[PDB]
Amino acid sequence: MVRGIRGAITVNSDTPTSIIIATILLLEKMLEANGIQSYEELAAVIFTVTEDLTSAFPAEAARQIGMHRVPLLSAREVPVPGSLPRVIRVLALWNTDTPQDRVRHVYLSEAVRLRPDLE
Repeated sequence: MVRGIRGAITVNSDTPTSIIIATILLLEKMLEANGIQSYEELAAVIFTVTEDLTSAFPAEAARQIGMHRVPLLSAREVPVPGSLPRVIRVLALWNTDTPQDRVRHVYLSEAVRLRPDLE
Protein backbone atom coordinates (compact mmCIF):
# COMPACT_ATOMS: atom_id res chain seq x y z
CA MET A 1 0.00 0.00 0.00
CA VAL A 2 1.29 3.43 -1.05
CA ARG A 3 -0.07 6.76 0.20
CA GLY A 4 0.87 10.18 -1.21
CA ILE A 5 1.72 13.10 1.11
CA ARG A 6 1.33 16.64 -0.25
CA GLY A 7 3.11 19.82 0.80
CA ALA A 8 3.34 23.37 -0.46
CA ILE A 9 5.28 26.50 0.57
CA THR A 10 5.83 29.98 -0.87
CA VAL A 11 9.02 32.06 -0.99
CA ASN A 12 9.47 35.83 -1.20
CA SER A 13 12.27 35.94 -3.84
CA ASP A 14 13.87 33.65 -6.45
CA THR A 15 17.21 33.18 -4.66
CA PRO A 16 19.03 29.88 -4.02
CA THR A 17 19.15 30.15 -0.24
CA SER A 18 15.45 31.01 0.09
CA ILE A 19 14.35 28.13 -2.16
CA ILE A 20 16.51 25.66 -0.23
CA ILE A 21 15.53 27.00 3.21
CA ALA A 22 11.82 26.90 2.34
CA THR A 23 11.99 23.34 1.01
CA ILE A 24 13.86 22.08 4.11
CA LEU A 25 11.22 23.36 6.51
CA LEU A 26 8.43 21.94 4.32
CA LEU A 27 9.95 18.45 4.07
CA GLU A 28 10.77 18.18 7.76
CA LYS A 29 7.26 19.42 8.62
CA MET A 30 5.68 16.82 6.32
CA LEU A 31 7.73 14.10 8.01
CA GLU A 32 6.98 15.25 11.57
CA ALA A 33 3.24 15.66 10.96
CA ASN A 34 3.01 12.00 9.92
CA GLY A 35 5.41 10.57 12.52
CA ILE A 36 8.04 9.43 9.97
CA GLN A 37 11.47 9.31 11.63
CA SER A 38 13.35 7.52 8.81
CA TYR A 39 13.59 7.89 5.02
CA GLU A 40 13.50 4.14 4.23
CA GLU A 41 9.78 3.88 3.46
CA LEU A 42 9.56 6.81 1.02
CA ALA A 43 9.30 5.24 -2.45
CA ALA A 44 9.98 8.55 -4.22
CA VAL A 45 9.47 12.30 -3.79
CA ILE A 46 8.42 14.61 -6.65
CA PHE A 47 8.72 18.42 -6.60
CA THR A 48 7.16 21.11 -8.82
CA VAL A 49 8.02 24.80 -8.98
CA THR A 50 6.24 27.70 -10.63
CA GLU A 51 7.83 29.47 -13.59
CA ASP A 52 9.09 32.40 -11.49
CA LEU A 53 11.46 30.14 -9.51
CA THR A 54 14.56 29.09 -11.35
CA SER A 55 17.69 29.81 -9.30
CA ALA A 56 17.94 26.45 -7.48
CA PHE A 57 16.68 22.83 -7.65
CA PRO A 58 14.39 21.98 -4.70
CA ALA A 59 15.82 18.44 -4.70
CA GLU A 60 19.09 20.03 -3.54
CA ALA A 61 17.46 20.73 -0.15
CA ALA A 62 16.37 17.09 0.14
CA ARG A 63 19.95 15.90 -0.26
CA GLN A 64 21.09 18.39 2.39
CA ILE A 65 18.98 16.75 5.13
CA GLY A 66 20.30 13.33 4.14
CA MET A 67 17.85 11.87 1.59
CA HIS A 68 20.68 10.68 -0.66
CA ARG A 69 19.11 7.22 -1.06
CA VAL A 70 15.56 8.49 -1.76
CA PRO A 71 14.66 8.75 -5.49
CA LEU A 72 13.90 12.39 -6.37
CA LEU A 73 12.46 14.14 -9.45
CA SER A 74 11.49 17.77 -10.15
CA ALA A 75 9.20 19.40 -12.74
CA ARG A 76 7.46 22.68 -13.68
CA GLU A 77 3.95 23.72 -12.65
CA VAL A 78 1.32 25.05 -15.09
CA PRO A 79 1.48 28.91 -15.46
CA VAL A 80 -2.21 29.70 -14.87
CA PRO A 81 -2.70 33.51 -15.02
CA GLY A 82 -3.45 34.98 -11.60
CA SER A 83 -2.34 31.84 -9.73
CA LEU A 84 -0.35 32.11 -6.51
CA PRO A 85 3.28 32.97 -7.38
CA ARG A 86 6.56 31.59 -6.05
CA VAL A 87 5.21 28.21 -4.91
CA ILE A 88 7.15 24.99 -4.28
CA ARG A 89 4.92 21.88 -4.11
CA VAL A 90 5.88 18.37 -2.94
CA LEU A 91 4.40 14.89 -3.52
CA ALA A 92 5.96 12.16 -1.35
CA LEU A 93 5.03 8.50 -2.03
CA TRP A 94 4.96 6.71 1.35
CA ASN A 95 4.91 2.92 1.91
CA THR A 96 2.31 2.60 4.68
CA ASP A 97 -0.97 0.97 5.74
CA THR A 98 -2.18 4.35 7.07
CA PRO A 99 -5.67 5.14 5.69
CA GLN A 100 -6.01 7.92 3.13
CA ASP A 101 -8.15 10.03 5.44
CA ARG A 102 -5.56 9.88 8.26
CA VAL A 103 -2.55 11.14 6.22
CA ARG A 104 -1.52 14.69 7.17
CA HIS A 105 -0.79 17.28 4.46
CA VAL A 106 1.19 20.45 5.09
CA TYR A 107 0.65 23.92 3.60
CA LEU A 108 2.80 26.83 4.81
CA SER A 109 3.18 30.60 4.38
CA GLU A 110 0.93 32.04 1.63
CA ALA A 111 0.24 28.47 0.42
CA VAL A 112 -2.27 28.03 3.29
CA ARG A 113 -4.89 29.25 0.80
CA LEU A 114 -4.28 26.24 -1.49
CA ARG A 115 -5.45 23.77 1.17
CA PRO A 116 -8.04 21.44 -0.42
CA ASP A 117 -9.74 20.88 2.94
CA LEU A 118 -11.04 24.47 3.23
CA GLU A 119 -14.72 24.98 2.45
